[PDB]
Amino acid sequence: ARGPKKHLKRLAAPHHWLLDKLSGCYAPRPSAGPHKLRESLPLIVFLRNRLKYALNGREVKAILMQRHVKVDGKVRTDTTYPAGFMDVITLDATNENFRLVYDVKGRFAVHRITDEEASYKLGKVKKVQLGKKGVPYVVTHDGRTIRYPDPNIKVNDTVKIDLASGKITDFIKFDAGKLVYVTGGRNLGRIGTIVHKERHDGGFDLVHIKDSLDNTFVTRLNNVFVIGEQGKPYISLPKGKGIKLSIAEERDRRRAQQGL
Amino acid sequence: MKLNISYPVNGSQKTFEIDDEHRIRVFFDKRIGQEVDGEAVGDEFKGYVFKISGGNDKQGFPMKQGVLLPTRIKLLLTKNVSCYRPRRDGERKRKSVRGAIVGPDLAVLALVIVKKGEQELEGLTDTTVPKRLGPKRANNIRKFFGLSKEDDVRDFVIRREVTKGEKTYTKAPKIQRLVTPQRLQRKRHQRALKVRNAQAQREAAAEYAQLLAKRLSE
Amino acid sequence: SDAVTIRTRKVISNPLLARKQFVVDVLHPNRANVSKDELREKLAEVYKAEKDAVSVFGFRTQFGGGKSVGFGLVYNSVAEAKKFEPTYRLVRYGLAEKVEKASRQQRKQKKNRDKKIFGTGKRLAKKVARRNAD
RNA sequence: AUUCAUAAUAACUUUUCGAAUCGCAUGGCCUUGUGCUGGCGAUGGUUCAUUCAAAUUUCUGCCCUAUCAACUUUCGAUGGUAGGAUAGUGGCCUACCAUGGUUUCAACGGGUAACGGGGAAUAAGGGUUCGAUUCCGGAGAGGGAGCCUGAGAAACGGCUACCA
RNA sequence: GAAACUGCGAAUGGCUCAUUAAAUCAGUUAUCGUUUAUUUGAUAGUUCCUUUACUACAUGGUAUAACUGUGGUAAUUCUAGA
Repeated sequence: ARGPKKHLKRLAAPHHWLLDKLSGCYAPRPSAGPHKLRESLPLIVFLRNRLKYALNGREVKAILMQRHVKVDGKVRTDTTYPAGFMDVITLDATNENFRLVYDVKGRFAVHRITDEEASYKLGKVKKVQLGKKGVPYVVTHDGRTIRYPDPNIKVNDTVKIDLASGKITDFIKFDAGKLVYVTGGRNLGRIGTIVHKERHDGGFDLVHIKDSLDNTFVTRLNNVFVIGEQGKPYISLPKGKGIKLSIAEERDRRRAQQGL
Repeated sequence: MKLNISYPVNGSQKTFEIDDEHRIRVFFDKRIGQEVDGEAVGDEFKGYVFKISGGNDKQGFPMKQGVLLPTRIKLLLTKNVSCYRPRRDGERKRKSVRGAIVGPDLAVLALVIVKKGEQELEGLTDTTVPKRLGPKRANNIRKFFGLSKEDDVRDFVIRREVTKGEKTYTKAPKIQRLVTPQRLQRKRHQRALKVRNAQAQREAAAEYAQLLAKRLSE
Repeated sequence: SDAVTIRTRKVISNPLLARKQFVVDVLHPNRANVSKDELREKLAEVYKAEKDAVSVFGFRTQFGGGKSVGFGLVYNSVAEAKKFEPTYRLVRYGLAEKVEKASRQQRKQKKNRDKKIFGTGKRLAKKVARRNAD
């Protein structure tokens, strides 16, 4: 096409933004960044399509010009920034400490955290590599890069890096028993266990998972995201917990929790 | 034709109307940049000598240096070359143009005086036209007033007074390349940060090696 | 003109814009209408503005009438309102002056005309004026 | 899973890079220079990674036609060796060598009033017809070829030649 | 703060569907077969010289527009000299 696309149409946007068919032709086209745009969420969306603190991109960009935001400990003023999973976002003037994570519906759940735990996030490890000068370095799901880690970290693990210094802290491996978040697909948002792994060398290893309800479900390895140990979340969890109700049970909860 | 001559020492420029066939013929067969003594062309110009600079044809098409064969021609063109303003970058374009060479197809021709003759040329030689700017860079000022490395040019600078309707005020340029305590602070920042970060990375690698030593100890 | 049960629903405090944003629900049962400026007055009268930090704009009436619904804002600092809110509402409220600018195609024609003239112009000018003189 | 990552060694380089750049600020300490230090943020820059992409690419899949049964290698058709060229693999191209490759499980050719798909209509089921057109992908900017710029174009509301 | 120089972009978008019959295209792979402006994260003590009478580093140089004014052309997003 003689070049990349600086545009995005509505009805091509991610369905998990809960936008409308209508209100125009075009849509925000997330900028470059750590989070892949289908995997991501814009600032305007978190605000204007999840918070309703504002209406228009005018108001949004005005707010960002006021520098009202940090993101993982840093301001970012692009309306089309690609926010995403396990981000940390904090507001000062309202003193809101958020963290980005899906619903069990796979929708980027509004999970408010405290001032602490807006002091730590996780990074699942994409690759660890013997960088040059013999240096070891390693990168994360959220587009960062660190050197001199703990070497016992290995691929597919996660780590509790701190936030702003960087600075890996104690971390979590991948073996039987651990606790997990799901980051893609039909089981998206779900939470469970390691119960076994179906290693398929050459490609597409899978992981059998079991939620608290002994609902088993098996997923792609790459969508795996360790989050602590079983009965031991290293973070704060939203509502729903990746427990994956039936629509029947959901209905039941609607009509029941409705009333009084 | 008409003749457009400059006296660069004054900054003067002046046009004349030269319709004597015989005096005009003195320039045929010549090219740009050749020198010619205008004594044949006027006792007023006796002793004067001029270097051929340029000319336009009877339809406005110009000449150019090294573009021979005294006629009109289309050439493809680029940036950093006269007779053409490239409009968007990369653009290369064809245009017509007249030859380098003197010929009767030139309503106008333009020169610059090389050497002054005996006479004076009133409108051009008499008037002394001023240069529009002075130096701007500090080193330019330094050469311009014969200043040392130390001489503190700041006061030497030119200023231009300007009246409001009554309120007069001076205006002057803004020195670039000037050394300042800020620039010194900047290099200070840079140097300090460089060696600091180096030693930071050094000790980090040290801790890493320590851990590694324990791993083999175990 | 019997009375008005105006109500303010869905109240949010917005420190990152320094405003209170809510939904106006008017029960104006046998009047006709709404009249935003009257609303402006009652709304500074019930939260606090000194009217002009309050903005209101989606005030459609129910089928049959007697009720209208819109959105309402009350900002902190009328100056802050005057910097954040857009100018068409300020002119609607008389709190600003709508600029008298030219039509789009006139501006465009002008741009396309000036798309030819390299540079200052006034030296294009002294020579087009001389050559035109003769 | 690698001649990977990376390191080290000996040399090479019309020598790449390593900040002569810009805005807010003003601090300290004396050996009192204008000393030496010293914050905030702005833009740039090597490599790596990421992101946005792009390019090639595996497998399966298409309407009619045998009144197209043979096709493919003049001049690369299939493959090998080496080389160039490319961002880069590759007959992509060039050299030498081979004689292979496809085909009734329909090739090759021809037609299509053929851009494909998402889908639309029709309604038992099974199906039939259409789908240029609000999304995705692809091609084109009167027809063709070439090309600079630029990370990215064979651009066309950019250029060059021809044809109309 | 006109104007211009510099920088970026103008290759997106929008329009149409002529071509195109394993070709595009759908789904599905792959790059241990490649490039990647931008965004983001990190990333730079060594740059000199037969190594005492050394070499702007408190920073080194021109070459040009914008500008001047000389002008040209039936005519243009034409442009010449100084």
